[PDB]
Amino acid sequence: AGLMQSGAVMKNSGASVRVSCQADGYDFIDYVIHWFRQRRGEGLEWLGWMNPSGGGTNYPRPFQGKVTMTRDTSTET
Amino acid sequence: LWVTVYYGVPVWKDAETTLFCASDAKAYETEKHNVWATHACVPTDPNPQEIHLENVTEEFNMWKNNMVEQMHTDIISLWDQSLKPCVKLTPLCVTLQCTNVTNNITDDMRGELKNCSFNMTTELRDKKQKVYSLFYRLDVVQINSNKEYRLINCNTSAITQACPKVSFEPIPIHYCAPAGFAILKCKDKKFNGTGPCPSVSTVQCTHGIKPVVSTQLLLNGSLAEEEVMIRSENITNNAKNILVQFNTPVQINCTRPNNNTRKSIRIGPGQAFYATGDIIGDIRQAHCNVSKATWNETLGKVVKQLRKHFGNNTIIRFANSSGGDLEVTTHSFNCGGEFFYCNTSGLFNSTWISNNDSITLPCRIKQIINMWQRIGQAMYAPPIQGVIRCVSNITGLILTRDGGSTNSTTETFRPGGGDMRDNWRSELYKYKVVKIEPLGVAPTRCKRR
Amino acid sequence: LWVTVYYGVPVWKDAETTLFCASDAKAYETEKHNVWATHACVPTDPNPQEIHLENVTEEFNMWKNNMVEQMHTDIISLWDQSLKPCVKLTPLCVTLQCTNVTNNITDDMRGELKNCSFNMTTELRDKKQKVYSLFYRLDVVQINSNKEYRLINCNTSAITQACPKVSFEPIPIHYCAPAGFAILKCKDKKFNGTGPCPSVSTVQCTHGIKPVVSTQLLLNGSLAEEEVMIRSENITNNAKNILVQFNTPVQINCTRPNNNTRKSIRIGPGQAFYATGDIIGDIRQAHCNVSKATWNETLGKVVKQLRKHFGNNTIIRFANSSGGDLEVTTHSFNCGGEFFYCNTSGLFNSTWISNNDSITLPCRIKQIINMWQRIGQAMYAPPIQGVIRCVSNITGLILTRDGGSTNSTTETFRPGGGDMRDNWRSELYKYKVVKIEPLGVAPTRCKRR
Amino acid sequence: FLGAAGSTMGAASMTLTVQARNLLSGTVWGIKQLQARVLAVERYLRDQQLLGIWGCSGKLICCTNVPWNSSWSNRNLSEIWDNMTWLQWDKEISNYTQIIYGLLEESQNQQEKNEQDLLALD
Amino acid sequence: FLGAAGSTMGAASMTLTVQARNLLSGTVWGIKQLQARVLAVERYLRDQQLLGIWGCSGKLICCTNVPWNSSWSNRNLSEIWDNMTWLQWDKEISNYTQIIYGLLEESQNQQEKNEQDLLALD
Amino acid sequence: FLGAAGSTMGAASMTLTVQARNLLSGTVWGIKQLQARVLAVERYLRDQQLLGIWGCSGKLICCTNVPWNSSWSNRNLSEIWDNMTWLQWDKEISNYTQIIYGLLEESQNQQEKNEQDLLALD
Ligand SMILES: *[C@@H]1O[C@H](CO)[C@@H](O[C@@H]2O[C@H](CO)[C@@H](O[C@@H]3O[C@H](CO[C@H]4O[C@H](CO)[C@@H](O)[C@H](O[C@H]5O[C@H](CO)[C@@H](O)[C@H](O)[C@@H]5O[C@H]5O[C@H](CO)[C@@H](O)[C@H](O)[C@@H]5O)[C@@H]4O)[C@@H](O)[C@H](O[C@H]4O[C@H](CO)[C@@H](O)[C@H](O)[C@@H]4O)[C@@H]3O)[C@H](O)[C@H]2NC(C)=O)[C@H](O)[C@H]1NC(C)=O
Ligand SMILES: *[C@@H]1O[C@H](CO)[C@@H](O[C@@H]2O[C@H](CO)[C@@H](O[C@@H]3O[C@H](CO[C@H]4O[C@H](CO)[C@@H](O)[C@H](O[C@H]5O[C@H](CO)[C@@H](O)[C@H](O)[C@@H]5O[C@H]5O[C@H](CO)[C@@H](O)[C@H](O)[C@@H]5O)[C@@H]4O)[C@@H](O)[C@H](O[C@H]4O[C@H](CO)[C@@H](O)[C@H](O)[C@@H]4O)[C@@H]3O)[C@H](O)[C@H]2NC(C)=O)[C@H](O)[C@H]1NC(C)=O
Ligand SMILES: *[C@@H]1O[C@H](CO)[C@@H](O[C@@H]2O[C@H](CO)[C@@H](O[C@@H]3O[C@H](CO)[C@@H](O)[C@H](O)[C@@H]3O)[C@H](O)[C@H]2NC(C)=O)[C@H](O)[C@H]1NC(C)=O
Ligand SMILES: *[C@@H]1O[C@H](CO)[C@@H](O[C@@H]2O[C@H](CO)[C@@H](O[C@@H]3O[C@H](CO)[C@@H](O)[C@H](O)[C@@H]3O)[C@H](O)[C@H]2NC(C)=O)[C@H](O)[C@H]1NC(C)=O
Ligand SMILES: *[C@@H]1O[C@H](CO)[C@@H](O[C@@H]2O[C@H](CO)[C@@H](O[C@@H]3O[C@H](CO)[C@@H](O)[C@H](O)[C@@H]3O)[C@H](O)[C@H]2NC(C)=O)[C@H](O)[C@H]1NC(C)=O
Ligand SMILES: *[C@@H]1O[C@H](CO)[C@@H](O[C@@H]2O[C@H](CO)[C@@H](O[C@@H]3O[C@H](CO)[C@@H](O)[C@H](O)[C@@H]3O)[C@H](O)[C@H]2NC(C)=O)[C@H](O)[C@H]1NC(C)=O
Ligand SMILES: *[C@@H]1O[C@H](CO)[C@@H](O[C@@H]2O[C@H](CO)[C@@H](O[C@@H]3O[C@H](CO)[C@@H](O)[C@H](O)[C@@H]3O)[C@H](O)[C@H]2NC(C)=O)[C@H](O)[C@H]1NC(C)=O
Ligand SMILES: *[C@@H]1O[C@H](CO)[C@@H](O[C@@H]2O[C@H](CO)[C@@H](O[C@@H]3O[C@H](CO)[C@@H](O)[C@H](O)[C@@H]3O)[C@H](O)[C@H]2NC(C)=O)[C@H](O)[C@H]1NC(C)=O
Ligand SMILES: *[C@@H]1O[C@H](CO)[C@@H](O[C@@H]2O[C@H](CO)[C@@H](O)[C@H](O)[C@H]2NC(C)=O)[C@H](O)[C@H]1NC(C)=O
Ligand SMILES: *[C@@H]1O[C@H](CO)[C@@H](O[C@@H]2O[C@H](CO)[C@@H](O)[C@H](O)[C@H]2NC(C)=O)[C@H](O)[C@H]1NC(C)=O
Ligand SMILES: *[C@@H]1O[C@H](CO)[C@@H](O[C@@H]2O[C@H](CO)[C@@H](O)[C@H](O)[C@H]2NC(C)=O)[C@H](O)[C@H]1NC(C)=O
Ligand SMILES: *[C@@H]1O[C@H](CO)[C@@H](O[C@@H]2O[C@H](CO)[C@@H](O)[C@H](O)[C@H]2NC(C)=O)[C@H](O)[C@H]1NC(C)=O
Ligand SMILES: *[C@@H]1O[C@H](CO)[C@@H](O[C@@H]2O[C@H](CO)[C@@H](O)[C@H](O)[C@H]2NC(C)=O)[C@H](O)[C@H]1NC(C)=O
Ligand SMILES: *[C@@H]1O[C@H](CO)[C@@H](O[C@@H]2O[C@H](CO)[C@@H](O)[C@H](O)[C@H]2NC(C)=O)[C@H](O)[C@H]1NC(C)=O
Ligand SMILES: *[C@@H]1O[C@H](CO)[C@@H](O)[C@H](O)[C@H]1NC(C)=O
Ligand SMILES: *[C@@H]1O[C@H](CO)[C@@H](O)[C@H](O)[C@H]1NC(C)=O
Ligand SMILES: *[C@@H]1O[C@H](CO)[C@@H](O)[C@H](O)[C@H]1NC(C)=O
Ligand SMILES: *[C@@H]1O[C@H](CO)[C@@H](O)[C@H](O)[C@H]1NC(C)=O
Ligand SMILES: *[C@@H]1O[C@H](CO)[C@@H](O)[C@H](O)[C@H]1NC(C)=O
Repeated sequence: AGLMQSGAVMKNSGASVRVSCQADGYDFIDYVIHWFRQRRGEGLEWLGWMNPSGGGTNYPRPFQGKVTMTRDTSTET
Repeated sequence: LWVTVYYGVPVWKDAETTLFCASDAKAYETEKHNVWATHACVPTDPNPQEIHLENVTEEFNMWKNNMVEQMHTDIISLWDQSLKPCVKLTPLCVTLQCTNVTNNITDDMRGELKNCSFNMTTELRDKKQKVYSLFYRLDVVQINSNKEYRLINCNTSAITQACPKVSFEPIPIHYCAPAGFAILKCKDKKFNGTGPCPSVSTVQCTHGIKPVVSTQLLLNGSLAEEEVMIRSENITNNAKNILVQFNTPVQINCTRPNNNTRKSIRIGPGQAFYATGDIIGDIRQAHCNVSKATWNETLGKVVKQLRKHFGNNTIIRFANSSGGDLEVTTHSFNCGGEFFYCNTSGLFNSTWISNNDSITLPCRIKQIINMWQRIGQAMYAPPIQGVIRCVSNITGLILTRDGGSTNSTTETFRPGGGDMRDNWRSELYKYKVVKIEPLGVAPTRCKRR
Repeated sequence: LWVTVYYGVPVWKDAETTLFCASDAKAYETEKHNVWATHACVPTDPNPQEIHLENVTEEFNMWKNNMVEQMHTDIISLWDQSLKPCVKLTPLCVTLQCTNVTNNITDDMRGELKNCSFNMTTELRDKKQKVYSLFYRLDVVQINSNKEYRLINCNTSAITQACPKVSFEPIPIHYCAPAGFAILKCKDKKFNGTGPCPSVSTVQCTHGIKPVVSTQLLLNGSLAEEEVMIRSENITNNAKNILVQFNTPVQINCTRPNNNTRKSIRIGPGQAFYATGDIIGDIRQAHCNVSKATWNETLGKVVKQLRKHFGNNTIIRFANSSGGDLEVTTHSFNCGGEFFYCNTSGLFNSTWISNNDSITLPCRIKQIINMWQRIGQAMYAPPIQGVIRCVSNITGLILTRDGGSTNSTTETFRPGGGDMRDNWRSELYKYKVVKIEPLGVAPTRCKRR
Repeated sequence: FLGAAGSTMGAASMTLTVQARNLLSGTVWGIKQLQARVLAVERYLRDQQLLGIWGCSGKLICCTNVPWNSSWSNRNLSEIWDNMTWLQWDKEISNYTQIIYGLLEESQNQQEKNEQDLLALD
Repeated sequence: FLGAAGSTMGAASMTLTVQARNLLSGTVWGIKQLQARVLAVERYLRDQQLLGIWGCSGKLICCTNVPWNSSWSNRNLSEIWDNMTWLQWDKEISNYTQIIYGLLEESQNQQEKNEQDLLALD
Repeated sequence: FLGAAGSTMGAASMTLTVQARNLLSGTVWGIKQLQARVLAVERYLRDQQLLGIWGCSGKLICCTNVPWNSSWSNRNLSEIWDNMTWLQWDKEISNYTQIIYGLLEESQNQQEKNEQDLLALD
């Protein structure tokens, strides 16, 4: 089962990008998602979470507006 | 010492059973066929039948509870029911030559509503039916030409039209248990949802409860009493939504302020459609008004009632939502049949320290829901002619704590929600189901023949 | 002598009641919503609860039995259930511009599969939808032009598409009775289905049983033990099909050996179709392999186990079927969702007297069933990408005796079947339902006050 | 549980305690086992009723103020508790159960409790 | 009704009469309260059965021909009717209820009613 | 069966044995007679419960340690078993049934079985 992270990718200063977590093996709607980051030799960091139900989230203070995490219930993604 | 048993003893334990409603009598008479959905719901014990309990304390857990999920499965069951025989809508996923508006109603109501035109099944099978109707912007979607749109649902989920005879009025329901099962009823006013509650009664026919349908804002609910109350399964867990109950009723007046007109379209036989017609006179957006200073003082007593957990001096701040579906990002709810989504943005741009008109926030109306993520079926909210006005009390709120990783520096909140079950927990906080066993045996120097 | 009654006495008689399943616990956890169909089936007594019986003999009749037909009505009931909410297919009885194949796959797989192309409802109502899909030869039919075909069902019976979330895996089910009713359990290994059985236990929760679905060949079933067993209601009646149970498991490996691809066609809203795409790489026919010499020796021990009825020296011969529908003329069955029909012709062209690779017989796949003659509805067997492989044990067989009117000259057999109920009798052979009455009165010189 | 119905009646008499133990032991397709449990309860209660309307009701065993009938298969005392079994008896008894019941339920307690009233007064 | 489970056992003993009063007190979504009432009846009857198979059956209170066991929490006479409550007892008792039942339902009436037969004859 | 409710009470007293005989006597549209049989059982059991919680339980007839009340329609001994019928009585009695029940179910066995305990000890 598990989850599908898209492959690594390069972009550019400024700019913007989108990343995919595909879910297989259970209830997309139940349960909740979080995201995390490890920089160049760094203690891991929390990014944010989404309940895939209504869609409610919570972005930590220093990353609000920076990040935009979402879901698609039908694609279960 | 011998043994001797006793039938009727005071002993029970943690169990959860099936339970039944109770909808009293004066609801029973209103002629016009069927009501809410309580078809065979049996009326209420007209006397308060409760028994105070002496020197007993046991532990309520408002999240480990069950009758909340009982009522949840119940209401999605009767949701399915309600519409099950109602009119289908399969000939609406059709192309839609549309446009905007023609009346002096400001950009405040610019377009948004749409004047679509399209063919349709007649009563018969052969003839088509060139027709036209008016729709809120969120019911339609572009497709790559003049103005042909699609309904939002037609790539996801079929849709049925509610029988117009249904009315969306929450009615006080008395959930009542069977015997062998009792409801322990907590009777202090300071019970943060978890733990043992000393002040208790025993009850079977819980009070009349309206299953109010709203996000972020909790409507017509129960009061708290002295010191407004707040509850979390473990608030340090920010992700645990926070549910709050007021000791103070918040006045709220909502209004969809346009005089509509209805179209009994004939997609017959039998199945008749109900469309929007053109509107009477001016056009203005639905919205709601609330008493400014009462709002002020309630959020006062709140922010007073929180720093206890977060240090008598901490930085508080509120904000508009973290971005969700229209149900969670706004105050979604129903009034008088149709469905509002209120931009609750205006009531949180604030920061709180330590110890004049009235507020008009606007709401936009939508007619296409598939609620409880129950997609596969959508409900067409039929139109209502005339205008709509709505008196309501606000009694609680669903909120989200920001996780500002510091120590106890700055903590900020927003109206949470999404999971509807809390609007039930918020009146289920005060009940526990117990299975009694009337048997209990004791040793004693007593002989038989 | 007076009279005196007794409550709990050991007396019962021939009765048949309603009974309930039992599906144990480790089946209960696999997350993903619903299983087989056991939604409320209650788990199994985790201990073998049985009682051997002393000096009791009474008569089992495996054909006069009932719980077989109980399970039969049960399974067609849940068959109806299973698909009841699943996706309809009414826009498929449509003309079908088709053709054959384009890949180096021999005449062994020549055409047979078809590459049809046709219009379709969109998500919306207006637009058509030019599309194309691939089908087994037996799903389609000519009509008097290039290559326009029809689905087989469209002149007989509508069709629904199974919800893909369903899986066709037989799971051991424990049929369990109520009280007052007992199951007498025969415990010799030599019980030709009829007559009294001395070696018996009493039981309520019968063993876990998989309702394997196959014709001629009996799969994953129960073993016999020492001397393979055979049963007929009266075999002299040739028309009485003969059911045989093995003491020996027959290895069988089936394979549909092509890597498919699936199409979530959008005939929306909601209702999404699932079509065949083009195939990965080479194409080869489904088939099955079986260990030659084990087959040899099992049919040995059989032909040894039959002439007892037909003289220690009689002419035996087997053959391919007497011509029936594809279900009975071949080894019909399911593996991994999709549905095989195996040309069991190859395993019977033999003649038996008195006292090396491995066998590869091919099977062709069909997706359109209406099984149990339950026409009026058909099931679309949806596709599966990748390849399919299937380990199975063969444990019994359904056969037909030729009526060669002589005296006991030559008698010849073929794989019978058709009536599915035998695959149940073949594990129902060992049970009888008895209604106990706990009451029994006797004369005796005892007085009351 | 129903241990040895083939053991004779006098042997079997030792315990009548487990056959009366598991005899209760604590959506369509879901309607059915409800329909089954309910008549299991009715059978139990039909029993307890036929029981209480007899002087019995006192569970399991109960002596009675009516004797035997010759014709009802004249036999012997050791021929049945030592040489017979339960169904073995009731298959024979099938031919007379009805008026047996009829006479118990009438000619007993009705007389017996009325006579009792005639002494439950003084 | 369940008035004061926190009152001690000797106080609570005064009436055992209302907890046994309202314990019965006289379409889908309509199937459910049927499914509930039915097992309320079964629980009542499981009770009455466990009761009658004991020498009890005589409602509410019933003395019995088996005494105590030391190890089963040796305590005192005034420490429980004057200082304890009901669940307070049965939470302790949870650890031994089973063989208690087992010995009642067997070693009692079965012996007791057979001995009774041994005198209900002469 | 309900033979002659118009025969007087003393005549009717002779048999109370058949009205208690057929009183149990052994898909939608199929759900209904289930819903009916079930409350027939509940009515029977409500009866047997109201019965057992009285000193009665002993079926059919049962003398009791509470007498009469003057005001409850003072009448005579021959005026009712020889000149009245059953409903004829209970239509009058409709006005007092409740506290009748209330006093039986309390002031009787509760006192009576506790006093019995007070002698079931020595
Ligand atoms: C939620 O909150 C929002 C925001 O506050 C509310 O929106 C308000 O909505 C109301 C009605 O929906 C609007 O009322 C209209 O006001 C206009 C303008 O009136 C002004 O100018 C005149 C002179 O030009 C003044 O005399 C007016 O003074 C009014 O108020 C004072 C008190 O402040 C009062 O003493 C005056 O007499 C006068 O009131 C009325 O007096 C007599 C009777 O007493 C009456 O005959 C007269 O018509 C006055 O209305 C004011 O400063 C006014 O022209 C409108 O009336 C006309 O047009 C409409 C449309 O055709 C007709 O229906 C009507 O009969 C008149 O012909 C309205 O009265 C208001 O402007 C608006 N905004 C604000 C800031 O209040 C929502 O209503 C709230 N909703 C809910 C559910 O809570
Ligand atoms: C049911 O029963 C039927 C009938 O028996 C089975 O059908 C068989 O199916 C298999 C696979 O599905 C077929 O296998 C293929 O064989 C070909 C031809 O191989 C021959 O020629 C070469 C030289 O040209 C010989 O060296 C081969 O010898 C093989 O077998 C011997 C033992 O007999 C072994 O010692 C050899 O090493 C060799 O085996 C393999 O060796 C190495 C690893 O050990 C491996 O790298 C090599 O590729 C050999 O396969 C033999 O005489 C062969 O070319 C095929 O391989 C290639 O093509 C496929 C297709 O692209 C690729 O997937 C694969 O990787 C290779 O590139 C296959 O191996 C077999 O011919 C066929 N028929 C018979 C009679 O066996 C079913 O499979 C059975 N199914 C079930 C469910 O039971
Ligand atoms: C929404 O759009 C519909 C289009 O289907 C509008 O209906 C049509 O509106 C036009 C004007 O916009 C009408 O035209 C005029 O009609 C009158 C009377 O027939 C005639 O005297 C004029 O010469 C001109 O042709 C048209 O009749 C009307 N048709 C129908 C069936 O309603 C509708 O007015 C729009 N509504 C809003 C609120 O924008
Ligand atoms: C919370 O309680 C208030 C108080 O009743 C509710 O206000 C009520 O709103 C409904 C419509 O949503 C009104 O119903 C309609 O009333 C009019 C006239 O009364 C009648 O013409 C209609 O046929 C319909 O019955 C209702 O009257 C009104 N209450 C009162 C006292 O007038 C409010 O709806 C409740 N909250 C929510 C979310 O519904
Ligand atoms: C929550 O509050 C924040 C800020 O308090 C709102 O942020 C704002 O987001 C909107 C939409 O993303 C931005 O709007 C843009 O404005 C231009 C010019 O008016 C308009 O032409 C564009 O079409 C676009 O809508 C806006 O710049 C941005 N910042 C501010 C200060 O408004 C956010 O919309 C609020 N969200 C909710 C759900 O309440
Ligand atoms: C089954 O039949 C369908 C027909 O609907 C085949 O799809 C079509 O197959 C043809 C070739 O047989 C494709 O033509 C070529 O397309 C490519 C890419 O567009 C182009 O470069 C060539 O010039 C030529 O036009 C056609 O595109 C293709 N269309 C679709 C929508 O698939 C399908 O290949 C057949 N499959 C098998 C296994 O036979
Ligand atoms: C008779 O019993 C055998 C033994 O289990 C059955 O073989 C089984 O076949 C099924 C498919 O029909 C396999 O299920 C699938 O398994 C794979 C990997 O195990 C998994 O990826 C799939 O999601 C699915 O669960 C099953 O694994 C396989 N048994 C074993 C032990 O691997 C056979 O199906 C039975 N007979 C019949 C007629 O079904
Ligand atoms: C059972 O076995 C018999 C014989 O053992 C099979 O009989 C044969 O039937 C087929 C079809 O009726 C005949 O086939 C013809 O063959 C020609 C040339 O190969 C072909 O071009 C025709 O299209 C036709 O199919 C065949 O002559 C006939 N005899 C033999 C010896 O094969 C029968 O098919 C088997 N049936 C089953 C259900 O196993
Ligand atoms: C409603 O149906 C009419 C036909 O009665 C449509 O009018 C046709 O529109 C198509 C657009 O593709 C033109 O090609 C035809 O020439 C039109 N006239 C005809 C067929 O007489 C009209 O577009 C439809 N409106 C919808 C679907 O919204
Ligand atoms: C909304 O529009 C309708 C239709 O124009 C109004 O209905 C009329 O109302 C007036 C005044 O109440 C009556 O005299 C007419 O007889 C009504 N006619 C019809 C066909 O309904 C309605 O009144 C408007 N809304 C309000 C609040 O006045
Ligand atoms: C919400 O509506 C109620 C009723 O329409 C308003 O209450 C009235 O308030 C006015 C003054 O604002 C008083 O003169 C009335 O006597 C009140 N009547 C009732 C029934 O309450 C309330 O003020 C409104 N609040 C807002 C924010 O619009
Ligand atoms: C799918 O629909 C197309 C039309 O979009 C069909 O193409 C037409 O086929 C008919 C055959 O009778 C011709 O007379 C027309 O000239 C064709 N072109 C058009 C209408 O533009 C096509 O045959 C359909 N394919 C099916 C039903 O398999
Ligand atoms: C059947 O075909 C599919 C599609 O080509 C194969 O799927 C790929 O498998 C390879 C190897 O396992 C992976 O590296 C790819 O990421 C897969 N892609 C997709 C889209 O599924 C599949 O593997 C083939 N069957 C087998 C048995 O290999
Ligand atoms: C059916 O499949 C099984 C398993 O794939 C085969 O059994 C294997 O047989 C080979 C030799 O034939 C052994 O080396 C393996 O150790 C066996 N493994 C298992 C798990 O059984 C069996 O031979 C196959 N039979 C046929 C007729 O194809
Ligand atoms: C006993 O049965 C015989 C049958 O031979 C019958 O004549 C007799 O009347 C029966 N006894 C009584 C008391 O009825
Ligand atoms: C039965 O008992 C009688 C005496 O009452 C005796 O004569 C006869 O032999 C006995 N027979 C059997 C089979 O017990
Ligand atoms: C009482 O419990 C003790 C446990 O210490 C056990 O040894 C003893 O056997 C029990 N009494 C009886 C009569 O079994
Ligand atoms: C219990 O009673 C014993 C005598 O049997 C006495 O020694 C002891 O102090 C008492 N303790 C309590 C707690 O009652
Ligand atoms: C009998 O009824 C009378 C009514 O006149 C009442 O006064 C009296 O108290 C009743 N008897 C008892 C014992 O309560």
